[PDB]
Amino acid sequence: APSRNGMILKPHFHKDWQRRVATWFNQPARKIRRRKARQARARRIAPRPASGP
Amino acid sequence: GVDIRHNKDRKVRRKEPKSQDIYLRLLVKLYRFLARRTNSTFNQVVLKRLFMSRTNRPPLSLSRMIRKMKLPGREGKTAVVVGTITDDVRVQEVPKLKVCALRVSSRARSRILKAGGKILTFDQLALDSPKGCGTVLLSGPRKGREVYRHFGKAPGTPHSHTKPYVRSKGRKFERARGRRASRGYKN
Amino acid sequence: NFAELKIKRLRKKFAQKMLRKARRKLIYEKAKHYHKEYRQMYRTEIRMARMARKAGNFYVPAEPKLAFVIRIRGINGVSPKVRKVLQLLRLRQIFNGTFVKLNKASINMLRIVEPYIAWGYPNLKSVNELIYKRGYGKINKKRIALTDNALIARSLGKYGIICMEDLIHEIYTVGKRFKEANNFLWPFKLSSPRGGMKKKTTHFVEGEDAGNREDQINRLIRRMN
Amino acid sequence: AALRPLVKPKIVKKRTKKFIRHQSDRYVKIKRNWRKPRGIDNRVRRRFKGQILMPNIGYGSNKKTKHMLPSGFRKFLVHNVKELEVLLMCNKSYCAEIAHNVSSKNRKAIVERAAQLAIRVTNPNARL
Amino acid sequence: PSRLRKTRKLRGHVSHGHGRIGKHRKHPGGRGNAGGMHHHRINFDKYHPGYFGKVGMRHYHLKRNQSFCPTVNLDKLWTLVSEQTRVNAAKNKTGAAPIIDVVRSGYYKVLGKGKLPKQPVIVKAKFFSRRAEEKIKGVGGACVLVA
Amino acid sequence: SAHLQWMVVRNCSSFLIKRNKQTYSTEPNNLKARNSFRYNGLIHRKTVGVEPAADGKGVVVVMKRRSGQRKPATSYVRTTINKNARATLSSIRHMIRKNKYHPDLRMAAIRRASAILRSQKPVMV
RNA sequence: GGAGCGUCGGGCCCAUACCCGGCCGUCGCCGGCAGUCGAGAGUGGACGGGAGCGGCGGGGGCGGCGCGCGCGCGCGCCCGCCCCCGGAGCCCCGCGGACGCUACGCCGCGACGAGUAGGAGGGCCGCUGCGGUGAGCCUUGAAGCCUAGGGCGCGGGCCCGGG
RNA sequence: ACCCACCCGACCCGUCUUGAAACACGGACCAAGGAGUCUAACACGUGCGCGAGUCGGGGGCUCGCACGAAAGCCGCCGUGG
RNA sequence: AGAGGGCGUGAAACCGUUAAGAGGUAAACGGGUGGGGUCCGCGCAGUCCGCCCGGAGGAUUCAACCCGGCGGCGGGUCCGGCCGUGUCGGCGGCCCGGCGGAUCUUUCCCGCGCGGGGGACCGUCCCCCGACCGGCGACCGGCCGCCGCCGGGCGCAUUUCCA
Ligand SMILES: [Mg+2]
Ligand SMILES: [Mg+2]
Ligand SMILES: [Mg+2]
Ligand SMILES: [Mg+2]
Ligand SMILES: [Mg+2]
Ligand SMILES: [Mg+2]
Ligand SMILES: [Mg+2]
Ligand SMILES: [Mg+2]
Ligand SMILES: [Mg+2]
Ligand SMILES: [Mg+2]
Ligand SMILES: [Mg+2]
Ligand SMILES: [Mg+2]
Ligand SMILES: [Mg+2]
Ligand SMILES: [Mg+2]
Ligand SMILES: [Mg+2]
Ligand SMILES: [Mg+2]
Ligand SMILES: [Mg+2]
Ligand SMILES: [Mg+2]
Ligand SMILES: [Mg+2]
Ligand SMILES: [Mg+2]
Ligand SMILES: [Mg+2]
Ligand SMILES: [Mg+2]
Ligand SMILES: [Mg+2]
Ligand SMILES: [Mg+2]
Repeated sequence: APSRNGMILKPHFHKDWQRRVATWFNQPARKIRRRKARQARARRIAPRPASGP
Repeated sequence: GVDIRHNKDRKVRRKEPKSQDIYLRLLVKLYRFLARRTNSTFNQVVLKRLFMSRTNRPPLSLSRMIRKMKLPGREGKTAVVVGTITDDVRVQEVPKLKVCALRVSSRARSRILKAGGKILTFDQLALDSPKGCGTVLLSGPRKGREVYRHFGKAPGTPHSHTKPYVRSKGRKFERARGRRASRGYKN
Repeated sequence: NFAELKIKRLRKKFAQKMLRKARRKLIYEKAKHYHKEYRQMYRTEIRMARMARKAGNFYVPAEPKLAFVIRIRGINGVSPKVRKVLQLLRLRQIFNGTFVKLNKASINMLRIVEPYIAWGYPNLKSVNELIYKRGYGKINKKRIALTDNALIARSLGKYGIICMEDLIHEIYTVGKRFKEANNFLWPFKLSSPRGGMKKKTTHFVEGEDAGNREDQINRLIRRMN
Repeated sequence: AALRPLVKPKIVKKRTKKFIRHQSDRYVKIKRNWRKPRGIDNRVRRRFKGQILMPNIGYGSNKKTKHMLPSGFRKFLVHNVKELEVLLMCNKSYCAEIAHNVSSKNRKAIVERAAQLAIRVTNPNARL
Repeated sequence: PSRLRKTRKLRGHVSHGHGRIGKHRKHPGGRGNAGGMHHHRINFDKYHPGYFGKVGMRHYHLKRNQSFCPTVNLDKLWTLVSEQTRVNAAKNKTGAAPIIDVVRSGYYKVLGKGKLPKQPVIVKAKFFSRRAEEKIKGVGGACVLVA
Repeated sequence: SAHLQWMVVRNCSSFLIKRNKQTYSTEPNNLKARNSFRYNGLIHRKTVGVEPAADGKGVVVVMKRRSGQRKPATSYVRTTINKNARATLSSIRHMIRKNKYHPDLRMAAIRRASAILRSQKPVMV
């Protein structure tokens, strides 16, 4: 029951969202994995530019 | 039994600043002493406006400071603001100033020190004029916040100009029944 | 330099002492003049009555301009208009007393709050007990005892009332400073009447203690003070 | 002779009995520690005649004699010898209190150091 | 900090700050924004006017790329260009008249709010306001279109 | 300066001691051991401290030098007074009086000095 | 010959009610204190000339704008000094200025103190874990538990003594 | 503070209620567990930084991660809100 | 084993025994006391001392005052030098300084109308002596006043400890 001058809100939490929460605790380890893969690619192509063509 | 209405026996004014910042507390101590010793009301107003909150001391703009200090009679005068001095980029020329404030932004400070003015703090203002002689005490726009556009008389009501709390403005979120004479009624 | 400052300090102390003795002599002579005026009034009322009785006449005395009002019923179960008039007359507790000057508005206010008060016309010795024994003034909104004439001389120095005798003379012979004197006087916190009340709930005519005690208020003042 | 305080006031106490909790006489699970009654119909809450009394602010002891021992001192809990020089300028009004967890080996050192510094200990003859 | 929340000061209080007569039930007036035309009608009239009804046309595939038109006023016009450009002004016996490229700064339409200082300009913008053009030609500048 | 670091130190110092309603302060050169702005020797430009001697006989008096801040090794100077105790009280009194060296600590340092004097003697029978 | 009824007179009994006094807390004081003479408050002092027991020739007003605990006081000899408080020695020290000052502290007056549903504030009340801190405590005895012991706090609870 | 004796007071706590000691309901006693939490959207008030600007989201560069999946930085310091 | 094979500590409800008290208005509670117990703090008088002063018993040294050395505080014409800020002078560093610019020059160079490096211009940060205002708690070396410490001269009406 809305009362005494708030916003007329529409929250999208009517589905089963707690089963589908995507927590992002992976992402600093994912930055480490992307860094290691990028350094491995740069060591693979040794005279070539590391970014690409 | 005595019939005192005890609803308003406790005055709800500020006695001390709610913040825990030690430079502001030292300025508060110095203006406490100046308020309960000096006979001037300037130190009391400075202490009362050092008591207030951040949304209660509004930022004062540089062009309004130029406007209020180019009034006649206040030559050789200083401008004491108990909030912050913010720069306006839409003013071109700036004269010599003597500005006392809690905090001046970097662009306004560079503009005043390039124009040749002086920027004092409150301890330097107390060392210069302890009774507050040669001062004009200014304050920024109090009703200038967006929060006051939603206050006062309620919307959905005739002769009211209150901004309603809308999550996103547009065509189909409002301006229908309650705002159109075609859809039932307008106000 | 130092001897000059010493002689200057002794001169200032002598100036304060001489001015204090002059104000003391002022208070003494004004109290003597008030004694003379009181004896004059008490003589001339009997003179008027005797010269009225000498012929076939009658001296109707004046309705006295000053009354003393005591709230005799407490705060529980009070009408709104009656409570408003009692808090305008500064009767907030049971057994409070105030000096009230008499006019049409005052008589009508007292007659519409008759059943909760006992009011009468007091006497000079009644004013003397109520001001010397119960002397409480309102200085900086504080109920401060009147242990010195300097308090009245600081509070009402711009009204001509600078001592206890000036205050008693204004209250008894109501003049142009009765409003300031009555606003200075805190409403008197009197004790319970020693010897018991006759009846609180009914009027003094029908055997009670409420209403108009226009001459018999002095015995109740002696019992409550 | 013993260690005398600086001034010896007459310690007056408005109430020396304990504010026990309601129905702690009846029930064992109800401790003696005070809990305020908050019921709609409670004798103790609405203060009927001849019952247990509620702890109000009116039972407050005098500020000159608050937290004061019957000897005339105020307690200060002391763990070691270094904490005894804290009360070096307060021995006429404050007294040392050796903690429970302090061993009997250094308790004698604390007692003799307080005897050298003229500081009263309320429990010197405990362990030995 | 649950140390400073309200549920610590309500230990011992029975109804926990939610009333003894009317208890804190689960959903007394419906879930969410329930009852638009009914039993919340006074709230939805005196605090959200225009909430019910259709108005205006419908533009189905709308995109902000076509309607992106950022606006700058003449009161903040010398802010987009560095300060030495207006230091080196009213000099050189020429009428130097610097160029202010507005699309380079990031705006498309130049509006006419505010006072403009007396210095000729060449304002290059995609769109202009009529009042802005009147202020620029009154100072002595020139409005140049660009696409 | 001094009031600034007092506003820092006044509640979150390591030498502060609560526990049973008295707030003391246990740093060196804090005579009377109060957590006050008068009785704090770490902060101020001028500092008087009174301590017992390490040998057991005499009283050492610690004077802050003023000749260098940011240098705690040479910030203080220590002297040792072992005399007939009237000259001890008079010497410390002259130290704090004639040198104009913060006279608020004067009589309290006399108190602490003569209490150390009564400490360094056989107390019982 | 009421301990009944009706009209009454003295004395007497007490409630958390009223008066006075003691204590606690709340609120108010343009509250006082970073250090001074000052209580109806209506000044101090260099600096040039004449020089003086004379001094401002103002309301039976009953009084403040003014007088006799000195203003030329005293000493050396008509003239000069009329001196500093490392100390005039004083109810006030304009010479630095606490025992009283965790200024988020201390202190001084005045009024008030009921309470459900509810709201706010302070907890040096209590539990658990963490970052700092106590040259912290401890097998010369930690936590826990019992106690007909000593206590403190209005209270939540806490500190010791014994096993 | 343990027990007993006397005088006066004194009906059993919580709840629904206009009204509870109730012939209204729950309740033998004791120990442990036990009930206003977390995310998002807002609104208002407060604390802080900057100020017609503000924020770095996301990503990238440095340390091999004890402390770390911390911290620091960015012609990305503004794509974007 | 006062840890004895479901055994670390072993609470409450409940039960048994011992000791004490009591008992016909069910038990229990609040206020005020009284009595009896278990323990605590004294005490063969606890009158507790902390200063100053007088007297009769004692006593080692030193203070009062000078000499030599060391350390500290305060400061003058600011004594001389560093240091330090506000202005003026050499626009001197500007190339024997980097950065940034939406101010010009492609009078230039390189990689091919563009990008970078040059050249002036502006803004931001520095070098040398001299003056004034605050010498500013950012430092010294001399000089003066004062204080403290060490070693001697200081023989006893001074000086300090026990009773
Ligand atoms: Mg890529
Ligand atoms: Mg109330
Ligand atoms: Mg209220
Ligand atoms: Mg009634
Ligand atoms: Mg009820
Ligand atoms: Mg409640
Ligand atoms: Mg409920
Ligand atoms: Mg609620
Ligand atoms: Mg409800
Ligand atoms: Mg119901
Ligand atoms: Mg109800
Ligand atoms: Mg019913
Ligand atoms: Mg009930
Ligand atoms: Mg029934
Ligand atoms: Mg039911
Ligand atoms: Mg049942
Ligand atoms: Mg539990
Ligand atoms: Mg809301
Ligand atoms: Mg906010
Ligand atoms: Mg958006
Ligand atoms: Mg075992
Ligand atoms: Mg085990
Ligand atoms: Mg084990
Ligand atoms: Mg076992």
